[PDB]
Amino acid sequence: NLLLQYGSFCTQLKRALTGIAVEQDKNTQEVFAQVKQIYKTPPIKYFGGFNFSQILPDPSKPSKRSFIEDLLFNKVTLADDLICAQKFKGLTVLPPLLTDEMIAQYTSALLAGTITSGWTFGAGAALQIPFAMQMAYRFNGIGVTQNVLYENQKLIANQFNSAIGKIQDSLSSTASALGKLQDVVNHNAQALNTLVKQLSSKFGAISSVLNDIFSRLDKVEAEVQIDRLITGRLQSLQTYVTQQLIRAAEIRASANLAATKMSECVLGQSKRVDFCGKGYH
Amino acid sequence: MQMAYRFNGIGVTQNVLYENQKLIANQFNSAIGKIQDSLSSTASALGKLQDVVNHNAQALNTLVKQLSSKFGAISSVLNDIFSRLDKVEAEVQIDRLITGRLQSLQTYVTQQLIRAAEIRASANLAATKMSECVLGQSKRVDFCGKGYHLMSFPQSAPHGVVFLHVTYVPAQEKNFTTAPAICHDGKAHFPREGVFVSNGTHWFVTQRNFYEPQIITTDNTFVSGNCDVVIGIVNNTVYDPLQPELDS
Amino acid sequence: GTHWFVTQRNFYEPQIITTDNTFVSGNCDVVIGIVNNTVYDPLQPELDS
Amino acid sequence: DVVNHNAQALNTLVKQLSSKFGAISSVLNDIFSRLDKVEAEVQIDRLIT
Amino acid sequence: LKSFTVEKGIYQTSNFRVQPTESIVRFPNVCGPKKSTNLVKNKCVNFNFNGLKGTGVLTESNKKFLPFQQFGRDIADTTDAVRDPQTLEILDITPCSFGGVSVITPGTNTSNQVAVLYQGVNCTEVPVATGSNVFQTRAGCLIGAEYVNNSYECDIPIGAGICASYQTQHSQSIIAYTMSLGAENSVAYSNNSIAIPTNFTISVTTEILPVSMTKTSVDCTMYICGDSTECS
Ligand SMILES: *[C@@H]1O[C@H](CO)[C@@H](O[C@@H]2O[C@H](CO)[C@@H](O)[C@H](O)[C@H]2NC(C)=O)[C@H](O)[C@H]1NC(C)=O
Ligand SMILES: *[C@@H]1O[C@H](CO)[C@@H](O[C@@H]2O[C@H](CO)[C@@H](O)[C@H](O)[C@H]2NC(C)=O)[C@H](O)[C@H]1NC(C)=O
Ligand SMILES: *[C@@H]1O[C@H](CO)[C@@H](O[C@@H]2O[C@H](CO)[C@@H](O)[C@H](O)[C@H]2NC(C)=O)[C@H](O)[C@H]1NC(C)=O
Ligand SMILES: *[C@@H]1O[C@H](CO)[C@@H](O)[C@H](O)[C@H]1NC(C)=O
Ligand SMILES: *[C@@H]1O[C@H](CO)[C@@H](O)[C@H](O)[C@H]1NC(C)=O
Ligand SMILES: *[C@@H]1O[C@H](CO)[C@@H](O)[C@H](O)[C@H]1NC(C)=O
Ligand SMILES: *[C@@H]1O[C@H](CO)[C@@H](O)[C@H](O)[C@H]1NC(C)=O
Repeated sequence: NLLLQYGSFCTQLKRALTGIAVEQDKNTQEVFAQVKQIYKTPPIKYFGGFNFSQILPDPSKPSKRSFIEDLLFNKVTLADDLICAQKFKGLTVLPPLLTDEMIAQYTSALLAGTITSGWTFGAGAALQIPFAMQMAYRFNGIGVTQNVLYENQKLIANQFNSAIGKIQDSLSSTASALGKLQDVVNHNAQALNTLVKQLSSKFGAISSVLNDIFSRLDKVEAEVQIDRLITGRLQSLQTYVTQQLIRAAEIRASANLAATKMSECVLGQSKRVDFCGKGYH
Repeated sequence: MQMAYRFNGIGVTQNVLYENQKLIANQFNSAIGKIQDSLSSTASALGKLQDVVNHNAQALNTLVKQLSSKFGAISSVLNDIFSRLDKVEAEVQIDRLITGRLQSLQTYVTQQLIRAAEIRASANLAATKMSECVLGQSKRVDFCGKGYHLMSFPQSAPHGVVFLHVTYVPAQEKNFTTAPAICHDGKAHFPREGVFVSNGTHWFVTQRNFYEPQIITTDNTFVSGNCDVVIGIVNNTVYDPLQPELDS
Repeated sequence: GTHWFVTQRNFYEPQIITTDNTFVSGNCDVVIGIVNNTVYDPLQPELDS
Repeated sequence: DVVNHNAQALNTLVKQLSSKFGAISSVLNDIFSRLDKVEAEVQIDRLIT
Repeated sequence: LKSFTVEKGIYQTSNFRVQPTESIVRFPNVCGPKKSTNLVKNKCVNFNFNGLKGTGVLTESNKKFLPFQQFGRDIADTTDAVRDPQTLEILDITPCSFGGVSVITPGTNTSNQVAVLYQGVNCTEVPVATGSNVFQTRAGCLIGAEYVNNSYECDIPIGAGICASYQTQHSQSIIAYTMSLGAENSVAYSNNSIAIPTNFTISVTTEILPVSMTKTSVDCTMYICGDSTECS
């Protein structure tokens, strides 16, 4: 009731947080659901001498994710219990709309389109094509003639398999390579922990517990001290929501960049210099 | 000729427009009529610009309604402070009201700054799309229109801009037998453009986007290796167009 | 060495200077620092008929 | 504009110590000397806030 | 929404809290003027342990404490476990379930049938925290919708892949389903063959982008003080 005298702060805080929360699902949808149909893996696995078997989903898993996906899911340390005390103070965590099984199915569809059809799966219907001319026109997309990879198909195949094995060894051996996602989880965890720990701040009042002020003091001075506590806690909550809005702008920029990376380098072959890694893409 | 330029960037030779020119123009005009009907019917299409108007109206209408907020004071009417109090608590109530209204104004300015950063990002994206699709042809996939880009037309709008992306989608599929190269008498033939297609009895070249068979000659193929170097190579006699000219 | 060649951008694959891989523009006076070559034509000896 | 924004933000942060914020004085030690500690911490509380 | 017309979608409303069932006071076995009660475990009650009041679901915990340690705290220093004065084994304290309440309905332009979402809370306690269409989801309980195995495009999102749609069911009702991600298409890879289309079409799409917003400016004294000279 004394928070009602401050008026419409809480409604706009809830509106800003809901506008962040819907935007998270919009980011996930616009990054991953760029393909109309869920393409599936063909039984013929001779991919021009390549080895796509561990970026393709592992059929022995209960949730059929790929092997490198399982490595990335195992490397990230997660606040599971850290979720208890933040739950008890009015802070909730909403589940994402697209579960990781459907993200795995979407990535499997994008892989099956990219492998069995080149970059035509993003425009219309996916259509079969072999890899000698596929990687040859992609080699023609970087300025060398198509005949070189017809000569060196097996060497390039074993080079790509060795690079895949090196990435597998690095992502099995290093949990700290996933710095930015661990930074996201750590930033959210420290923001929630700082928000819960700022209830203990007295904010210059006689106590940080509302019952200690309310149950003993006279009504005017208790209203003064509760106004001090409400001002401090509302300033803390406004600072938290503002920092979440700035972090949401940063995450929106990162998700727009990731969607552009998907639409340009997974669904095509980029001519931009150093947009999709050093060297010709 | 502008259509011959736009087809030339997406893997289509200049002749293919004129061979379907009436059909291409009729499909284009039918699509313009379809988007006229879509804009006349769907009143929920302009979501983002109406959301911009709603954002500005909601921010102003929630800043204006914060004038009635007490912010813990006796009242938000200052003459109650100036007429029913001594000054030693009146300055405290003035401090409370001014601090609350200044905090609400700071909140509104912060929201306007964050939304101005978002709108500036969207306007930089819109200026980039203007300069890449109105002033040119977008070579970047799924930037202007799903599929191969042909044009985009700018249309004015309240607090925004609307593009009409004209795309290029293949429709009717067929399958053919292929080879990376075709070796004729120890000469591996690499095509300068197109992929070798076989209909079962004869070998042809065909562009990767639509069906266009041509007899494999020495004009559309080049040789830099023998039969052994290309993996998956087949045999066909590469016909020479010089041979009727030799008999002239 | 002494054999001038046309070469791709990313892979050293040298081919002899032919009219199939080169095009003609201007005479040999205005351009800067240019050299000699006996430019072959693969189609030329086949015309004897 | 970046340099002027930095200088203007630092300067505007400087002159708001002169702003009394409803307290009796801008200087804290004057409030400590003039009054005893109980009302003094209220005035300093308004200044710090 | 402060409006007489509510459109189609999912909308946040006032939340719900599971109130305590009883009040539990624990005192050593000389106490104060009030006297202790019996212990209640695995249920949402008020608790009191030698003056440490609150509301929580006391558990059958097996936590090992040092003999001087009467209390415990979480990582954020919230009290999670206590030593009961009647029984010196340690009881973990978890305050009761709650969550935001979301109303899933088609628009009042179309209909007025209501499905209610209880975010993050299990259906084993939601309708008594009236039912008749109950679906349990990891994202939260759902009241007023019937689960259908037929997968479609997402009409109104709920969470954890479940979406709710308004369809005739044989009659109009709200039904929840696992979302369809599209169709399924197998492209038979074989290196002997390519596939090239024969006929191509031209199509026109639409893109909408904001460019600017409303320009505003604020006068200081007119807004904050409203033309009072002594306020200025
Ligand atoms: C492609 O690489 C993967 C990863 O090294 C290979 O999978 C391994 O195969 C060996 C032998 O069957 C097993 O002992 C490992 O447990 C497999 N590892 C994983 C992660 O699956 C796969 O055999 C390779 N495929 C080809 C055709 O060489
Ligand atoms: C070009 O680089 C590739 C990549 O290293 C070379 O391939 C390797 O060559 C060494 C030496 O013969 C072998 O031991 C490796 O096994 C090769 N790699 C693979 C994946 O087989 C290649 O020799 C280099 N030179 C040329 C002319 O291609
Ligand atoms: C490509 O497809 C279009 C339709 O998408 C074909 O146009 C139709 O052709 C038939 C027979 O000539 C007419 O009866 C129809 O009126 C045409 N229009 C439509 C909208 O169906 C076109 O003929 C096809 N072209 C090729 C080369 O197959
Ligand atoms: C393949 O094309 C040739 C054209 O040279 C034609 O004579 C032949 O009948 C075609 N075969 C089939 C099976 O369509
Ligand atoms: C083509 O596919 C068949 C069947 O999988 C396989 O046996 C053969 O080795 C492949 N050929 C090439 C050149 O990849
Ligand atoms: C092509 O011809 C060679 C002999 O010149 C032969 O060995 C080879 O088997 C032929 N290719 C096919 C696919 O039959
Ligand atoms: C709901 O509760 C029951 C028992 O209380 C439990 O078995 C079930 O797993 C819970 N549902 C979920 C989604 O966890």
